[PDB]
Amino acid sequence: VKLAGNSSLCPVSGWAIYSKDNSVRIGSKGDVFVIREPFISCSPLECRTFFLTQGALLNDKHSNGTIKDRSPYRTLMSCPIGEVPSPYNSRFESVAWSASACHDGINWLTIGISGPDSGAVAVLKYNGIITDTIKSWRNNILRTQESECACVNGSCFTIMTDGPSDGQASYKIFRIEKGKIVKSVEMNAPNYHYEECSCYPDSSEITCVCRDNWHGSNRPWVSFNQNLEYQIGYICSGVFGDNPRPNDKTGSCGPVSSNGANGVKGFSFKYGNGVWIGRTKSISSRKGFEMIWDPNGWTGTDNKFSIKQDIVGINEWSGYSGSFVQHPELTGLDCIRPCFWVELIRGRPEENTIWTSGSSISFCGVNSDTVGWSWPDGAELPFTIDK
Amino acid sequence: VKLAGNSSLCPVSGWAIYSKDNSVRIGSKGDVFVIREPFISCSPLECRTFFLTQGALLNDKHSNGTIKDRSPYRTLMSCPIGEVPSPYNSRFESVAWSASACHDGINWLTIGISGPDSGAVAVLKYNGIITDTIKSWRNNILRTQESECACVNGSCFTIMTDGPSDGQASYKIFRIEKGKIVKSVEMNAPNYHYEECSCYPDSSEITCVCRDNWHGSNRPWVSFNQNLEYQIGYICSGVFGDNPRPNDKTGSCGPVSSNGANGVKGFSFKYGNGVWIGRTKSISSRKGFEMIWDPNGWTGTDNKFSIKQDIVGINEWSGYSGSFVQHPELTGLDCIRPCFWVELIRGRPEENTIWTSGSSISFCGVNSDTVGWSWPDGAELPFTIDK
Amino acid sequence: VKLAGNSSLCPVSGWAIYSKDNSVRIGSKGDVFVIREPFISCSPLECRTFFLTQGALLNDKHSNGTIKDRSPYRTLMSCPIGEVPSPYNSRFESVAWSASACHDGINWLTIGISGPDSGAVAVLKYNGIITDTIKSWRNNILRTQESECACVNGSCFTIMTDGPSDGQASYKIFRIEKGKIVKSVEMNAPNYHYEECSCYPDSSEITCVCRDNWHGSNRPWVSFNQNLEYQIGYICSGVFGDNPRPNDKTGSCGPVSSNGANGVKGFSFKYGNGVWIGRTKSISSRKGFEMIWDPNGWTGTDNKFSIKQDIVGINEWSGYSGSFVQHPELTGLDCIRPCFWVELIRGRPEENTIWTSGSSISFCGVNSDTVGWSWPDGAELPFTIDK
Amino acid sequence: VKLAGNSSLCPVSGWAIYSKDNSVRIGSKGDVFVIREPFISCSPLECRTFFLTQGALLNDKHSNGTIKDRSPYRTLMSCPIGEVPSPYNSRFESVAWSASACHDGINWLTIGISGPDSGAVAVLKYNGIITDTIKSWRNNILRTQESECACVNGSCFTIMTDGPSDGQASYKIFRIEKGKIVKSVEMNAPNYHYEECSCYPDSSEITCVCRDNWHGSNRPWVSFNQNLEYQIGYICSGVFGDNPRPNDKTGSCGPVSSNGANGVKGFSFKYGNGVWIGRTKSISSRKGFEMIWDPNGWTGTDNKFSIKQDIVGINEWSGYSGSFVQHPELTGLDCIRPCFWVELIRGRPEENTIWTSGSSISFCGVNSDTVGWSWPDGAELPFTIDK
Amino acid sequence: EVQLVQSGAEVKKPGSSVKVSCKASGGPFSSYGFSWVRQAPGQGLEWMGGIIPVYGTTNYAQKFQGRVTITADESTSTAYMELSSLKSEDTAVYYCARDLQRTPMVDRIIGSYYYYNGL
Ligand SMILES: *[C@@H]1O[C@H](CO)[C@@H](O[C@@H]2O[C@H](CO)[C@@H](O[C@@H]3O[C@H](CO)[C@@H](O)[C@H](O)[C@@H]3O)[C@H](O)[C@H]2NC(C)=O)[C@H](O)[C@H]1NC(C)=O
Ligand SMILES: *[C@@H]1O[C@H](CO)[C@@H](O[C@@H]2O[C@H](CO)[C@@H](O[C@@H]3O[C@H](CO)[C@@H](O)[C@H](O)[C@@H]3O)[C@H](O)[C@H]2NC(C)=O)[C@H](O)[C@H]1NC(C)=O
Ligand SMILES: [Ca+2]
Ligand SMILES: [Ca+2]
Ligand SMILES: [Ca+2]
Ligand SMILES: [Ca+2]
Ligand SMILES: [Ca+2]
Ligand SMILES: [Ca+2]
Ligand SMILES: [Ca+2]
Ligand SMILES: [Ca+2]
Repeated sequence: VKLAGNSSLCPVSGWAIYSKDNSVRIGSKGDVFVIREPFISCSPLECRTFFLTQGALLNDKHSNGTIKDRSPYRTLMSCPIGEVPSPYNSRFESVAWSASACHDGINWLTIGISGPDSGAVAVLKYNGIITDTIKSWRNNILRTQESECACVNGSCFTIMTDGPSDGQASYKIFRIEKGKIVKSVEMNAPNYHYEECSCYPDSSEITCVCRDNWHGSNRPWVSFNQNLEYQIGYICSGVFGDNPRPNDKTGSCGPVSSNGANGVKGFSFKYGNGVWIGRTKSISSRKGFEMIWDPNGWTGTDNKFSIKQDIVGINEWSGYSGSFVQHPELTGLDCIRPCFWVELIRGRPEENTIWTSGSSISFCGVNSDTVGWSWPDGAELPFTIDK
Repeated sequence: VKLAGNSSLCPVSGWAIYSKDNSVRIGSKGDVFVIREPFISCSPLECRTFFLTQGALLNDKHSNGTIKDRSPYRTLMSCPIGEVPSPYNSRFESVAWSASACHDGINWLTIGISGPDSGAVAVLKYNGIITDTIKSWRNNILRTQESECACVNGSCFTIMTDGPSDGQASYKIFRIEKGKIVKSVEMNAPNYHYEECSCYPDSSEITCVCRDNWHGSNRPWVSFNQNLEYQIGYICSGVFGDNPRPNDKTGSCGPVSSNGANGVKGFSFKYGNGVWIGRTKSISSRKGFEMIWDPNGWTGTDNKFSIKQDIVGINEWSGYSGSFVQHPELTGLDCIRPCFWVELIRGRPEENTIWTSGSSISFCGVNSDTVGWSWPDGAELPFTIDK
Repeated sequence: VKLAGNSSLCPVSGWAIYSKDNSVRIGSKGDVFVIREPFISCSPLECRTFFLTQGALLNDKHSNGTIKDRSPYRTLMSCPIGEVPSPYNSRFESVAWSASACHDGINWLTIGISGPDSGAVAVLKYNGIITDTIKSWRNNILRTQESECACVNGSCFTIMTDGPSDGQASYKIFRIEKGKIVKSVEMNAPNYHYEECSCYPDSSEITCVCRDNWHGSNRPWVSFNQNLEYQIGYICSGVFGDNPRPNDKTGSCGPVSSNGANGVKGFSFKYGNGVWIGRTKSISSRKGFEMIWDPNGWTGTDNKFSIKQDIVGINEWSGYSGSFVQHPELTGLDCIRPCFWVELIRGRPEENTIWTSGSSISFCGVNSDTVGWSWPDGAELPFTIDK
Repeated sequence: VKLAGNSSLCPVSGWAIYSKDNSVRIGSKGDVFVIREPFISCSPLECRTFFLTQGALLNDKHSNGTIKDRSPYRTLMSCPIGEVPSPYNSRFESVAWSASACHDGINWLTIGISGPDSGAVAVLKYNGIITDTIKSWRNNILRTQESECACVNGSCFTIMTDGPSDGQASYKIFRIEKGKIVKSVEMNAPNYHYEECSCYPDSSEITCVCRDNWHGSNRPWVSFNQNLEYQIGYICSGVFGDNPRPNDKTGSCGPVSSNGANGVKGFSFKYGNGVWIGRTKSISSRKGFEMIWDPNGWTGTDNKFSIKQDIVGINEWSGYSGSFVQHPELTGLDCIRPCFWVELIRGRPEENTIWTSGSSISFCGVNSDTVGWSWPDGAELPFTIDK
Repeated sequence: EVQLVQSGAEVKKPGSSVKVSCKASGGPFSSYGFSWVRQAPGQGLEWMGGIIPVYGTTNYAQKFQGRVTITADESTSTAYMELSSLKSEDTAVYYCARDLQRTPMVDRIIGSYYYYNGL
């Protein structure tokens, strides 16, 4: 039955580890897809790990030059959580170099973006059947969340961006129902920049935490209801969430231009005026990951926080991070619980290999005892194909 | 419940990409069948990719000399769409070096042709149980569509050809019910040649678009109803659909002899007097693929067309193409939607390898925004086994 | 619901090919079990391929010396028909170096024999739950059909042999119900020798065709009803069915001593006074396979037969063969249809390798057009592990 | 429906072999997890093999130094019995270097322990959803059964240990209901030491047989009811069950200090004052395995026993062993039948390799004829990665 | 034709052991039964044991059970006979002799299996 989604976020006091696939380590021997931009999304019965393959396997010559994010060979596929993304256990979803997926409660909705940079087309599938398409309106690379979309009452929502990555672009909110786009609104957000949003439903509405790749070291956000009336803003906290960023300092409810140039996909969970912030430990590279609870970070500009939980050691590689929720329909609770995943990027550009891939770890929020630690990728690079 | 099939073809204005398996690329490392002649067919619940294996894996010595289309080792197998044809995810259907398969709505029907060239026997299976056999009646290699058959009201239809590939042969229509051949008619089509037909149901009837390997650069077609009363003819369009062919010129409603010698398996969708034509981009070799909408091409002989959508670049390898439909029982629509797949042949005879195999892409027709692009195989040849 | 089994054998006039797994060919690259003694058995829903693994994979050093039929590492496992016996698609049944399995209509019954040569114990499982055991009663290797057992009315029957392989041994018939041995009878058959029987139900009774390894070049048989009252005898036909054997000559209803020493597992289908005989083409080695219809071969001693259908060419390796039936519960027919499988042994002792394994082909009887051909293993030996 | 668990243990007179996966042997070629601490647990429908991976595959460089029991890469995963623990057939359960799992009758309960040594946290999952957590209360490595937990009437119980492995530690009993910890009691057991308990339900209560790593060569035990009222003690039999141990001598109902230093995970089944003891054959190393029936061993201190059944030869490697039961809901019997598994450790420290892994064998108790034999690992070490 | 080359002469004190090699300088070796026959001076032929290398099976005469061991080397096509606890009555000429026909195919291999058509 449909996912109601009228519950508020469960309030959380930590993070318990949920899954770790150990892909790249197992990829040194097994047959493992070269992947990047993975994300988790759950149905009222199970959770799956979606990812963008490169049409090639690790330790294979076809994994050469797989830095390039866009090729006609990339495909969106999914496998059970904690499992390695192998051709023998992965289900095909769509041909895409930019993707998003969520479950309205009755069927998997997948959004796959492929085509040329000037004419990219997003293919929408509901139960694997093509239900709708949408073509780039700015003719500059069309891209989407790279994380799960948010479904409420039977309608699922997502964010897409068309235009420059280093300047003012065009951003849209969509309201899909059974794979058919029923409403869309372009956001009137001058001087804002939205990319790779992490959207989660919260008490019949949706709030997306996104990445400002143009002039922002804090994260922009947009919240909206089913009618797509929206409000925009930036996380005011002096605990900056993007990477790169400056050191913790006085924040701003607008874009912070210092180290405001290109960033990393991330997420945040808003609790009133507070915010759970997931970010890298390093300020320059994509190293380490941690969760920080700022009780006034959503509306306040100071750098004070009360809780910090280690996720990945500051010396070890991290990458994209995104939110995913577990609805009461799945958990039996009375509130929609938040969780998140972390991508562990290995190889190029930072390492001496011919390839780039990533593994994943995931955590779910609980109101009980937790602990901080380091759950890194763990692969020993370079691989045999790199010699 | 049975597949009614009384709906007309949905009218289409483009093609959205449906799947891409990236077989040969993943075959460089993983365990992947050496395949050829793949095709997609759908049940009211799922879609599958059927293919004729060679009893061997890519990058293995047993893939040597696998040009020969007929051997006692070739078997018809199937795996989910967009998935790599591996022995770890492929279901066995039948021993065959020529096959066809379709779903009447309650069970998979598979047709496998094996045996000697003078005594080939087609084994018919309904739910994997052998239900009927038919033996070669002209003792010259017996062959069939190599694409999905067409089911209406509970009865499935196919075309088989017995006789010479470079001359006049014998062609028969069959009407199968639960795997049992209930009626057959030999077509009286002198000077016609039918091979590897692409049959789709259209409002309680079936129209097959076929390949004239003897003297034809346009495609022959045959349409029939449940009683197997049949019409024959050739696509009149000056936009020639076979490969090789001549340049676009004045066409003919009969076989066009110029470059009329051996061709390639193809398809077409007739809409009144118009036709959607899928064909290679090159005139001599099997390179590139494109979809062309000729609004009067089914009955008119001019070379004018109004719409062309790129599928595979003119420089990259293409191969067999075939139609497959998605019935309202599966999609929930009110008309049977058309789709098609493209085989991407790699290796011999055009490339310096010891093997020949193929990957697949597929597209489904939508009445919405689409884009043309190039989705090629992408494998870097030769492989390590070829040194 | 239970498998009634009161239908007579369907009368047949040929054999249509059912499956071919191409194991050893795919085993050169993929991860494939080193197997031997495979057999097919069907439920009222599906058919499966059982086999005895060697706890090792092809082209691996652990496949060394795998001639020896008995080791603590051999296990009975099963996979879908026509599929390769890989650890990624094989279901575990029991630890065994001699096995038998059949489906009473509600649950798989498996019989696994392991232990020392003087104390071998057959483990009986019903739905994977150990339901009974039986210990060797003559302390000389305890062995069983290596093919499917026969179920009637809810009771399944098998044959086991305890004692010498080159002399008089002890033979017992069992009547298992839901995995529990409820009745057993030792056969009073002096000068007879029974090994590796191929039993099939025939209209509420069972007739086993077996292998005389001691002094028999014709095949011994035993038929019995639910109360295990039995009749014994040898196939009288002058078309000898064992391997080795003499040339076709005057047969005998008793054991034929000429070339009566050790033989090969085989099968036969009795139709009144006629018999369908499956046997190798060669008289000395295990080469080729063919089906021969002798209309009076069950009770007559002449060498005349009326129908012969080629299965495997006389020059190519063959091996064990066994019967398996498809009940009306599965096929919807009004009679229990007969089928058979053929093991294609490759490697030692006949070939220059360090290993011994086998692939499988299978055929089902139909009353329609068929053809003879050669469907051999096809693997190019030696493999890379043998250098 | 819930697992009642009010039946007593079925009385047994032997052990019939249930499964053998041949992992390490197949790991030489196939893609197989480097595992350790495997155990079997059954639902009312199936049985599964849980295990702690090392995030690496056999014969891969990432299997180097995999002696260390604790790393951020170890994960609790499961696959069907007798199947090889491959990433292509294994289901993910939780991130853990110490685990326990059982089925209450409606959903799999899994307990995964990860984190630092001073702050380890056990993540509890019910149907793969995180339902509870419990943190280390003594800040010295938190560990659990490494075998199946025991469920009665819908409540599942387990044992956890916190503190020194070479001295007095803290031991707690838990009562989990639908993955939620509802009651816990710390055991008042001075001079006792509990580690890696093998718990089985027995007529509405639970009795765990454990490992005394501090000063015990006999096995400690603790039994409790649903209210967690408990009784403690040691197996009094002079047939010592731990490894190392002294020679069979006069036993004690307290801890036997002679060779009382560190031991091996084991099990035992109490029947009145009799006990079925599973132990290694060697007194010093982990070699061989056997089952011993001592009719007065539970309360008596003599070394006399009446039955001994060989499992693994004294010369071949053995390792962890644990109990697992099959409830009447699964077997249809009127009593809860006992079974057990044996881990076969290969590699370090005893062998010249860079890795440590294990395979498994399992036996189930039957009141029928059985036999003793040796079912060892069988892998030929070192592997190619060790050169 | 096939040639069997044996090791040179041997002299032993009582209680010691001796091992004699038998190198099949030809084709047959793998699937052929090899027997070891000794003959005391001026006395009759006495068969000690046999081996089938492809099946890895041996058969020993009851007189020599416990102190005779026959092994094979499939690589170098060589057979071996080792007799321990040597007594003065073991002084004899020790022959190794291949069989005349290829061994039959045995699916159920007895650990003591052996065949004999003629050496
Ligand atoms: C794959 O199959 C082809 C056959 O289609 C194999 O080709 C054969 O290659 C061998 C050499 O590798 C050729 O043998 C040569 O014969 C000449 C005498 O004509 C001799 O002087 C050379 O020393 C050599 O022995 C053979 O003629 C050729 N056959 C054909 C029909 O082309 C190929 O070897 C196979 N490769 C693999 C990897 O399996
Ligand atoms: C597969 O198993 C067979 C046994 O059935 C192995 O054969 C053995 O091979 C070795 C050499 O690889 C032989 O050893 C040799 O011994 C002689 C002395 O007799 C010595 O002079 C040589 O230098 C060498 O060490 C051994 O006798 C032989 N055993 C038998 C019973 O034939 C084979 O090596 C195994 N192969 C693999 C890849 O595992
Ligand atoms: Ca930025
Ligand atoms: Ca603050
Ligand atoms: Ca042509
Ligand atoms: Ca036109
Ligand atoms: Ca015989
Ligand atoms: Ca006759
Ligand atoms: Ca101890
Ligand atoms: Ca005692």
